[PDB]
Order: sequence, then C-alpha cells, then structure tokens
Amino acid sequence: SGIVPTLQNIVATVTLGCRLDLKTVALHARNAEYNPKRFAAVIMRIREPKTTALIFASGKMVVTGAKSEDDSKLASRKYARIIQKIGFAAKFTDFKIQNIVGSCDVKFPIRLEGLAFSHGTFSSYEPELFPGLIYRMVKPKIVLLIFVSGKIVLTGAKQREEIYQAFEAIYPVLSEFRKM
DNA sequence: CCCCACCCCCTTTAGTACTTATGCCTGGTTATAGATACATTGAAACCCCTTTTATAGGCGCCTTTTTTTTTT
Repeated sequence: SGIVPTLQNIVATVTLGCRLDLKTVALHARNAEYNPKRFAAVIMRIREPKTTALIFASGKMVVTGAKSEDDSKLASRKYARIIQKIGFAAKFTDFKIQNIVGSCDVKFPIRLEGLAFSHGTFSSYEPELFPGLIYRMVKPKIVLLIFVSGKIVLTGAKQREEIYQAFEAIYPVLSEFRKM
C-alpha cells in the first residue's frame, strides 16, 4: 500500500493496588475534577505525555490519550507517582493496553455504497445515521470506519500490529472502490 | 189397700262443624368465604458518574444582517 496508519489513541488500565479516597485525591492533585454525582471516579490530566486518567476508589485506573505504548506506560507511572506523592500506598501494577486506535488517508475518494453492497456481511453503511461505513474485519478483529474522503479509522486493536495488518487487508478493497 | 200413670235419671256413643298447631312455601336483610379495589413494605432492576482522538454528515439554538410591510 505504501502507507502506515498513525496511532492516535491508546487506552490502558493499571491496578495501583490500594484503596483510594477520591475526595482527597481531587483535593490535593492539580487539574483534577471529581463529581461523584455523575461518575464515581477522579478525572485527572497531565501534559507529558498529554493524557487523561480515570482514577477509582478501588485503586484502579484507566489512562487514555496516549499515542504510543511507551507514552502510555510512562503516563501511567506519573499518575501512580502523584497518587503516592499525595499519600497513598499506590504501586504501578498490572499495566495493560486495552485498545489502540489509528487513522489513515489513502488520498483518494471512495464509493462507499458500492463497498457496502459488495461486502454486506462485514460493512454497515447508512449515511442517515453516520456518514462513514463501518467495516467489521474478522482477521484481525479490527473495526474500521471508512469515509468518502479516503480517511480511515481503525480501532479495537490490542497490538499496534493489528492496526497495520487491518489496513493492509482493507487497502485492496478500498482501491477497488476508488472513485475515478 | 192395690193398680195405673206420670215424672226424673243416668247409660254411653255417633255427627259434623270449628279452632289450634305443624309443615308448607315465600319476601327482606344479615352473617361467611373469597376476590377486588387496591394500598402495603419489600425487593430488585435501571441508568448515572471519570475521557481520549480522528473521521464528517445532521441536530438544535445564538446574535447580527438583510428584506418586506406598515404607518405617518
């Protein structure tokens, strides 16, 4: 294909192994918002790497927004370090990436309804609901959002390799339905 | 002094008409069992809260601009 999808977002979970007083975290950490009435967790953001963590009373958290596996682990470590610095027996445990999202640009337009009619068992296209075509790939198990513009969204991957393999697999069919 | 006649009685049983109690059946409302109106406390079942990064239509709602109609 000659193109390599760009990783745009990585979601990871981390068990800090120790109960937390969310009310206290929200009070001593900067850039933290806590509104239990709507979500039972403290939302905290940091600038390097630019990410957002969801911290729970159970001591477990979700780190989002990271653009690489390293930034994800690194950011996760900083959040844990803050929880500690606040006064908890937090530890960096069970780090695990749960989802990777990537995007592409094949540069050419795509006749989506032709692609949907051709691959009916994998794609759901109804512009009324959503402008992009939803392609549910089997191997690897990656969901793609194909747009008329040639823009491609790939998600559902746990290894960055799946995004790459998903894109290579779809390129031929994308090319086949190129508007030209 | 004797004979005959008249008066007074008790004997018990058969008749059908009339009165009283029992069985009959009949018009209210009261006392029973269960469900209904429904209302009870009990519980489970439900949506709700922390965000990200990109794609791109439709969606509703804001203040400022231009056009049309009315009045003087």
